[PDB]
Amino acid sequence: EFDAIKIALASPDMIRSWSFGEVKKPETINYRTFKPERDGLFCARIFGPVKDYECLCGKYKRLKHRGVICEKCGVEVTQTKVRRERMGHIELASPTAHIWFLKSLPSRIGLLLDMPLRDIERVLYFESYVVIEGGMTNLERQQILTEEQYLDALEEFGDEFDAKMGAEAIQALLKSMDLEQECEQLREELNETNSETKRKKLTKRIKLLEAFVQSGNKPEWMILTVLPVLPPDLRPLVPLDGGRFATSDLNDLYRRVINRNNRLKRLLDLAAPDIIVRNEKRMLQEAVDALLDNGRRGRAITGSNKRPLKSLADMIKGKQGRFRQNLLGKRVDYSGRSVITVGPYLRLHQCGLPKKMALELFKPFIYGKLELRGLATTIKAAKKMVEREEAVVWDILDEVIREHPVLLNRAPTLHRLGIQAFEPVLIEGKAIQLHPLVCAAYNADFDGDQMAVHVPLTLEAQLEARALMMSTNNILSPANGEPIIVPSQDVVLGLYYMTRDCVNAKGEGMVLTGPKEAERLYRSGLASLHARVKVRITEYEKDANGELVAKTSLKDTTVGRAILWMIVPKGLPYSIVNQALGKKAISKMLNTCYRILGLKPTVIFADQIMYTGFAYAARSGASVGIDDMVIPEKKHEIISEAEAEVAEIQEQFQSGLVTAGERYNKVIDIWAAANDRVSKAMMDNLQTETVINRDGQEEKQVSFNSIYMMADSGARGSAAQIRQLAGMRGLMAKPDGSIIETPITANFREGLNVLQYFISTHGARKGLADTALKTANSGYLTRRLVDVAQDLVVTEDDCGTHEGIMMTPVIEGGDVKEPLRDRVLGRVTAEDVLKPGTADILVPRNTLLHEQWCDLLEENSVDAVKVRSVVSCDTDFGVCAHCYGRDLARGHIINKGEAIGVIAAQSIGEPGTQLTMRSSIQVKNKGSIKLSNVKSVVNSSGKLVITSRNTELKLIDEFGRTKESYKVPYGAVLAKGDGEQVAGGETVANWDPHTMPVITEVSGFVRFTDMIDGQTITRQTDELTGLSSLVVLDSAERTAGGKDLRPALKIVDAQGNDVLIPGTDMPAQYFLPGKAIVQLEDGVQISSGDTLARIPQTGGLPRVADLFEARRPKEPAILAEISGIVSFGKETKGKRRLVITPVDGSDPYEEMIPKWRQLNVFEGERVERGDVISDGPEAPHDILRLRGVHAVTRYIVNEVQDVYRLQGVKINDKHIEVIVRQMLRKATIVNAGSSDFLEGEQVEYSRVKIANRELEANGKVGATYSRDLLGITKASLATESFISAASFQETTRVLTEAAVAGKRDELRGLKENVIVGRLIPAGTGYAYHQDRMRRR
Amino acid sequence: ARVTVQDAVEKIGNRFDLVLVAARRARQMQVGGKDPLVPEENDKTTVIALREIEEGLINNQILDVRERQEQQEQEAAEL
Amino acid sequence: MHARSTGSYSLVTQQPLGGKAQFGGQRFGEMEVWALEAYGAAYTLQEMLTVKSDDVNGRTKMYKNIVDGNHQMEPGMPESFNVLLKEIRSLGINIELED
RNA sequence: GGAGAGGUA
Ligand SMILES: [Mg+2]
Ligand SMILES: [Zn+2]
Ligand SMILES: [Zn+2]
Repeated sequence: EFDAIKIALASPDMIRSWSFGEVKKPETINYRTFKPERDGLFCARIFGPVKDYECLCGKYKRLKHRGVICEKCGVEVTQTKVRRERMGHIELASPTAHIWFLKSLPSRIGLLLDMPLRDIERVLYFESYVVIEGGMTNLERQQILTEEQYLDALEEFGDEFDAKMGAEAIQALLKSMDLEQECEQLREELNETNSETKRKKLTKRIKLLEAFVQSGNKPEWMILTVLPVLPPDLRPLVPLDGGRFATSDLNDLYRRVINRNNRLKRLLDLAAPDIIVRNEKRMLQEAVDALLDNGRRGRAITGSNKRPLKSLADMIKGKQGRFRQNLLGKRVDYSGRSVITVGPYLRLHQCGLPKKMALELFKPFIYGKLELRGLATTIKAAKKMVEREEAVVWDILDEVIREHPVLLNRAPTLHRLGIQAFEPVLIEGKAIQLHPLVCAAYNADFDGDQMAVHVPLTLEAQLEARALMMSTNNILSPANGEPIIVPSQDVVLGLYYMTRDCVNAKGEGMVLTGPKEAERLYRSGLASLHARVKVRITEYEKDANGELVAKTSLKDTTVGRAILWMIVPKGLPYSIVNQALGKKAISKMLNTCYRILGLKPTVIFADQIMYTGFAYAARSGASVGIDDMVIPEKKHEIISEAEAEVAEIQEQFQSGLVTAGERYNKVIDIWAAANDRVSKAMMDNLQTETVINRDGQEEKQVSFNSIYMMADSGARGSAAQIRQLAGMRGLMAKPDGSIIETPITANFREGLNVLQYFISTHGARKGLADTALKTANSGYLTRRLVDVAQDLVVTEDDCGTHEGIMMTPVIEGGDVKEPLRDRVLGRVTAEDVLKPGTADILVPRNTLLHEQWCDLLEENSVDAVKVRSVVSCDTDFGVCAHCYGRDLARGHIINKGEAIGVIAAQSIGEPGTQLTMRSSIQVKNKGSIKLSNVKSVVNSSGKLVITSRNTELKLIDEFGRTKESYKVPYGAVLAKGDGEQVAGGETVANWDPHTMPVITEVSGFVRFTDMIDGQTITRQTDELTGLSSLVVLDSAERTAGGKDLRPALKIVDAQGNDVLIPGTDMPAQYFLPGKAIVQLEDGVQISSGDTLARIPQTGGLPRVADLFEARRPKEPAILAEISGIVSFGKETKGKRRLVITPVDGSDPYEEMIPKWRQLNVFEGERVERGDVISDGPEAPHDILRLRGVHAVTRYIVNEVQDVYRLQGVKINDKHIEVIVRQMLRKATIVNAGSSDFLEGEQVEYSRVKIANRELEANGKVGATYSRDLLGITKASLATESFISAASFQETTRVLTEAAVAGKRDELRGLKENVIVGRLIPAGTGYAYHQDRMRRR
Repeated sequence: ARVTVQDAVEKIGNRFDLVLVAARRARQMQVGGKDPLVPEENDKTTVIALREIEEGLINNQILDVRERQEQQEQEAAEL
Repeated sequence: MHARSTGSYSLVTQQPLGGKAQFGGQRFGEMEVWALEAYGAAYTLQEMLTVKSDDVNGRTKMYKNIVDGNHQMEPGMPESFNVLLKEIRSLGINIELED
């Protein structure tokens, strides 16, 4: 029906139009006869009848009289639903101001009338007069006055000038203004004189003004004159049932304001003294303010318990507001709640269900089936029958359940898998059984976690469940292709124990004719479950085109492995079942099985895996005993030695030979060494303890100690826990982060003494508190994240572009942190790659890089690839399929319609809980050395000294693919040149990390040019040694005498003329800065590359929070704003000044630099844009504006993925790239051209992108935009749809602005569609929604 | 019994329109007085429609053809 | 262990009550809405937050349909949205639906 | 119906 929503102001006329009467009495209810009052706050004649088709006086009480009114009550005989839709109005004796439009921050009234808010508040609160016109006299349009000022002004100038005080005066001012005329005047004024801050102020004011005329709103409407009132039913008066009623504070606010209004009415009738009416008007204004929004004034109001009342402005804000409480999340019928148990006998696609809950839920279906069977020819008898659950009803239930899925949910549902469909199976219990494998997906322990049950009613819901949410359809995490049904902890133990081998077990060396014989032998007990035996088997290899070629062989394995092989499906290599089968092995096995034989074989194989694992784990009887905690024998000796070692250091400090801090550090170091030794010793003594005769004399093997089996298998616990159990549990850190010198030397097999346990308790409490706060914050983070990227849906197939990004394997100075093969897996190419047979088209330019092509790349050792990203897709209000890539939830390209944004947000947000809250180059491989960004010279020793900063060293292998990479520090000596051969362990470079030299380039004399002792330099000759030394002073250190001169040293020669820079015609002179200590002399030879002088020198979840929020850093390492030569200007005006000058372009750009910044460059250097001028963090906004988009996005993804992988969590880059695309969704105009956009306008990037695009089809020139980046919390607010923002936080701010703008929402986003409850244009509903869109 | 939908998705490689076409068929079957094309085994209508989709004898195109044909028959049945 | 098929109804907003003390129903929370959005599931979400909870006439006729063995629904509009609309209009804001 | 206190995952 309706399509759009419109919002604007309301004139008092319109308010009356809505109204169905006027309220006049603050009385509500008689408390003796519970009918309402005559025309009180509740009333029938105004609102409507209380009972359906019932006159209040009951003169007529039947539907026959529908339409008529009573003559005793004037009440309309009709339904009582009218009592939920009728609105009354209140005639306010005096004008009053609307609180929102006053303290909006910015205040629309304030800046509109252009008065400081303080003055306005003074006027409105009856403490300062203000002239309306004040013409024909000394006064101006809107001069203010105090009280004495006002009386004096009227005394001296008792002429017609008028100065009022309050809402009436404000209303007169507003209504007495011409908008468009002021608009013209203000635009002319802002034309120039002056764009310093008046630029911003005038632009904003003109924006508001042109907005006003653009809407059909009149400014004076901000001043309330008639007050609407809510329908009575929406503020119902619930009885407390003790003969009294509840509070219902809204009604108290209403009665209070009514009392003020009537009191003022009386006083005005009586023409009381002006002081009294002024006080009462102030009181009424305050009451109105409280009603609209209590608390924004300096003092809220409370009835009892000192708790502020609930204003209308409170019914919307916060979690309890309607949006987030009843309008976005709701309670729902047809639901259940219970505890959960395992019941491992279930299939993966079904779950247990109690009889009682099942019977309760499906009651309507039961009624329908009973009536169809005819056993109950009514609903009441049927209800009776089900109420007493005759035996028949149970088979009916079984019939109804036959193929009806249901939904299971766990409370903290982070990611998509947190809720899933299942088929039900009835059970005579009261606990929901649950197939154990899904527990990992639900992250659901059985320590008493509860689950909730829902049922899909309509047919389409059932089909959606079966075809999308069935458990068997969700096996790969969307975050990454990794499976998500890993045999978690017990089955894995069983399997690992199965696929082991004792050196000499019962029934060894014999031969078998197939796994069935192995099973029979083991069941008869004639052989141990794991002993080496040769057995014949048959592999099935489908290398042919979908043709399973069988091939037999006689392998040699252990009986347990052979028995296990019976389960695996046809097409797999037997080698996959020939190892110890750790957890990783099982996961990889499942992954490969799915990748080869599709879906169904994989799931059935998993079920059999689980069954067998449980059976044989139970058979194993692997228990834990105290004897298993084997303490290493040498531990005591090691500890004693370490203690004796500590003693000598303590002695050395006693004599004072050593300081305290070094004592502390060495103590810690030796303690760590001893602890490591103990750990290693116990681990060795444990893992290989088993020594067994082999039927020869003796041997050894891996151990069967239950603890080690559990640990190595990966079922539970890393090495750290077992170390604590057996070995000393290391050092503990005290609250402030310090580490206690004395470690805990006791393990848990032994008992800790008091103090040790005390310290450990401290640590554990720290951990627990951190966990609590971490989850608390992570919830908020993810809530923010999803809000900003909920509108994005793939809606196209191909946008038809060629831009992309060069995906390359990540290097961190060290090895490959992640090979290229996994960064590009499953993303279409932009431009075809050419093999290193260059001119060899290896792949097409628009093919999907599935596994085989990745293998092709790997065997061809490709370095970097142009891949189509999502940040550049040319689709408007969406993204074409190719720009995205594969689904990553199933092996094929993404479908058309998917809501990728939401799943990406969920994938990013879910893992947050696991995070934490609070010299020389030594190459190590033989290969070719290569160097990039090389601006270097040869020094006196023949080695190579660099003079560029971003110089980078690569070690490439013989084939030619890069293998290692390292950052070259500035001014580092290098043994080699470029393109040499290095040996493993060959130190290739060295440098000083401490001080900064004044390295030169060429040999010759050095002359102290423009250096006079007294005002430029000081003769601070070294006294310890006696060599010549003179120090150039800083600006502050130098006296005023030598400020104008610029000390420098120009390379000279014997003849005395200046030497020339190599290559360029400019003369060579190093400008010595302040505090330039020079030990050289005048006219003295120095060789190439020599220091002429010397000058001295978080990662937690909040890191991600800030980075996505795009908050600026503490110390922003300034960058090269543009290219060109650098120079200085007026100095020490609190800071230095710098000016850049292009070779030819203009050069108005200068900057003011804090004195603390150690600029590495000098004025004599021409520098290109982007180059670091200071050192430290970097601001993304400048990165964008100076290096386009592909730079900022790459930086962001690198940073975030670094943080994530540091903790060991796998996430695909697409989910981040989509976020970035949303982040940078805006733009700002630089030049309209033939467009129609004002200059400073910030406009949606899409609108301009299509406007210019179509204008060029005409002979018109578009505009010149410039993209922009915003924190998510800002971008989510600067969205076309205002409802989406309103459901988000700070409803008042967005809503007031939108109402003033008179915005008009069209509802094509998701969240809003949810609000109004219609099919989402995302999933299945996408087809219908697009179809309906096409219908118009 | 029905445990997977992989074959149906193979017949219709989108996984969304599958739901809609199956729903329309099952709606014809349940409230509309129609009959199945596969021998049912005491199974509900949704699974039956899904199996029909699986065997490929019913897809969106054939459904459009059938609805148009029966519409023409009804328009020819009024006389 | 608790269940509810169809019980009472909150007064100001027409939704199922909460808590075991009353015969209330569960709360389909916001995160679960997100999760359903993540799947392609659209119909089920729409029904769950339109006819199973809020729209009076929708659920009445749905009850009749279910009794009559005809699984179909008529969405209509949530009442709580009208509640929000009236509440906003109580302020000086004139808000409404277009054509 | 709303407040406050406590408690579970
Ligand atoms: Mg638990
Ligand atoms: Zn009457
Ligand atoms: Zn694209």
